[PDB]
Amino acid sequence: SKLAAFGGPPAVPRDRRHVEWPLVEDEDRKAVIDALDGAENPVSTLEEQWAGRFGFGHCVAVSTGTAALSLALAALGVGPGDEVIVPALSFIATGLAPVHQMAVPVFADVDPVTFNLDPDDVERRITGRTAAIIPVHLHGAPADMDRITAIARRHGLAVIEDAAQAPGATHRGRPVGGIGDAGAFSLQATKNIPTCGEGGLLVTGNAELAESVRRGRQFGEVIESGRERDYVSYGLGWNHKMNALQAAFTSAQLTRFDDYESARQRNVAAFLARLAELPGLRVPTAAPDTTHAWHILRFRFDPAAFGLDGVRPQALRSALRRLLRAEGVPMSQYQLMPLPDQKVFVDRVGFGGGYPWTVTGATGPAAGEDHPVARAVIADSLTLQKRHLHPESGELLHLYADAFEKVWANPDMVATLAGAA
Amino acid sequence: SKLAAFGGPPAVPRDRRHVEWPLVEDEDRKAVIDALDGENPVSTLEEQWAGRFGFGHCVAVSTGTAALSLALAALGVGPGDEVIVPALSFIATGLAPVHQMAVPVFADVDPVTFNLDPDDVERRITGRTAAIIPVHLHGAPADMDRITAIARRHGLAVIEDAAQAPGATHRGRPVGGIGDAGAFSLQATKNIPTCGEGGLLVTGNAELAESVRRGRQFGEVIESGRERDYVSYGLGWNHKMNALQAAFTSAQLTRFDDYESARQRNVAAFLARLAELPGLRVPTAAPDTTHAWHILRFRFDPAAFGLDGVRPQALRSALRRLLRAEGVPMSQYQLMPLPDQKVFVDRVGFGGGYPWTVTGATGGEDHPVARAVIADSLTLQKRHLHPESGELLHLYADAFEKVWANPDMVATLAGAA
Repeated sequence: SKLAAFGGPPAVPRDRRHVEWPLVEDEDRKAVIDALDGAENPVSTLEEQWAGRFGFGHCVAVSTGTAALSLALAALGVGPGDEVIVPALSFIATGLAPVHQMAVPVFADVDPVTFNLDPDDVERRITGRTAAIIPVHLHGAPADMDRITAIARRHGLAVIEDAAQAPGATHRGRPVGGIGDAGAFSLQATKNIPTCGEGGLLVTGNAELAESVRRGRQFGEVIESGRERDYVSYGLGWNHKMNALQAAFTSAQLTRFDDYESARQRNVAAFLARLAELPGLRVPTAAPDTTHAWHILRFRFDPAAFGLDGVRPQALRSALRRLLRAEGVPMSQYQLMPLPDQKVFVDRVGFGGGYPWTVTGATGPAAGEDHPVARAVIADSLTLQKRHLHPESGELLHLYADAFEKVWANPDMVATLAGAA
Repeated sequence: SKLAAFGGPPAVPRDRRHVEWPLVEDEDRKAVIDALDGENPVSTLEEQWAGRFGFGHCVAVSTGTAALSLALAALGVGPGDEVIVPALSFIATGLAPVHQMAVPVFADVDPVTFNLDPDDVERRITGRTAAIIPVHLHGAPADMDRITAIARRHGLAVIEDAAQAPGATHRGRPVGGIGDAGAFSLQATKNIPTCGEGGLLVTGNAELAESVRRGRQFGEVIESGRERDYVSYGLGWNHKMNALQAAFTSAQLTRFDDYESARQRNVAAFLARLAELPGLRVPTAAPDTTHAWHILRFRFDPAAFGLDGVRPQALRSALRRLLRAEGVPMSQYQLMPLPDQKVFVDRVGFGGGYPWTVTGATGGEDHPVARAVIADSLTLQKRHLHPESGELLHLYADAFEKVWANPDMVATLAGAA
């Protein structure tokens, strides 16, 4: 009954807080060992299975989601002198991928509710140098792909979807990743369809684009089923290969995806339904005609609902974080600043001597407007990560909802803590 | 007995030919499984590797290529800089500068050591040179006396590409630890393998290590203590090593010197037999070094077969054919010097000629020794790495001795259309 922050019993007991993700089964361990003793290519098997499951024409497995993005940019002819529009609220990889291919990232502000890049702001940041847009399906919510693709067609721009956080998500019934020229997925251990470590997938309907990525991931060489390696390279490449063990693991995970996905959708829906009744709590939503993957759950908190007029949203954010964490809900932030505030994008040194910015002459202060929506979202939001992804987390999320309802039953204390902070 | 190529029995029976590499034991399987379900394996490997080879710092990364590029970045090498690399090399050595937006400059190699010739390095230095990447190619330490002297005389950095030479020494010093930094590649094929991909960057300089540590993970500082705040302190990549691969390599490393002992005995006995054959040059460790024997490259003299004035490639092809018929998997390793590769000829790079655009290198055939070595050499890869391959290598020697007992037939093949 009484708040756990002040000695009371926690709404979530300590022995019920731990969640293993990834969820490793014996089938996963066997797949890994089989791949070890099978030194019949797990990587190409995963490529085929991913493409088959999600209806893509081509799938190229690579080291990371970041490499997928950078290799896609290269395949689409993006490089020195080119600008790539990316969201101001994002994982840093989306902003770095352009830099990795010696292009300049340009940051568009996001939507206050979807948290995805605002097509209207995208349009405002187009220049003669713009070559591509990387819409992110942030947190699992598909971006406004109708508007983004329309803008791209008008200005002759490439579109690469960053679907790292949105496997299984759909836009007008279409699998994310297959709407743009190419789509990038990340198979990191924290992801909705994980690998045991690092991995990435690049998908596309374009055979030439796929071949470019296939060569680029292996020093520009052509590696054939059972032909001797001649070390002949056909262009600039990297070592962006995916490990076979990690590929085999992900193939095993895919066999349970549909079941895990069903559980997540049900569990998250029931969780958000309870939190949505709490005043000044905005649960995350899928935009109309899309489905959310629920990789991360971001909640916005309105001070008005606690009669906290004229006090900073950050003060309420802190108060709620302290209270909810004490009850045993591991509420976090995800990104402390918009990407434009990150040192790499402020200093604009890059590889050295200001490159890639030196090419465009964008060494001085950042062109265009600030990003007030990204900043506002960060100011008043907390996130839940990981725990809700496990198919058996139903009871845990029930206890989380207990904790939220409990915190909201003490509005006077919230205001006191927020008033002090 | 008769040559297999003309109907005789192969010197190497087929049931003897296959060699498992990597050599996977139950301890390797357990290490991988323990990694799945779990002292982080990456951190553990870093400590273990630094400890074995006496390095001040070890930073595990995705690949040997990333180790090289991150090292360049840490040493302040980038746009407008040139990096001298060998003309005979795996392509990754030439690409690592490009990946950090610097220009690779190719120096010719020594005809015996196959390593970058300090005499030619000296010629290649310009006002833009910032670093040298000596390769310990095939497992032979480069001339580190002269490479380090050149570097220190000219104010250049040195990054060793030690991918092919783990455990080799130069003046009793483990390779990797002599330059400003050293890079290792972990692959299934390497002397100390991983089950997939991996890389290690070693250095004595703490700040250099920290730079690489940040650079491999988006410029972030990770810790056991604090929650991940996603604050980046500069330009980074995703060049993380996988924990499973790290655990596997840790297990391999504990057995490394046991395997070394067998490997070194086996190769020495093999080369001693071949060294007796006229016109066959066995590979050697240079003075004050040991050889890791990652790849065995042999050069063949046409004069020994009375083929004076005939293209060496003709002898190379005849020997390859006859030896493979005996069951010896003789190969080439690199068909051309790196400068001949399309990436380095075209100089398009990322696009618009970068990185060359910055150095002014937007504008003949060179590197004669690298070409000569490729023209008359064959290699053995993989099979000699296994500790149990002693008898196999003796079968290979039987094959070489058979071929060398039939010089007229070698000459006939070499001279034929």
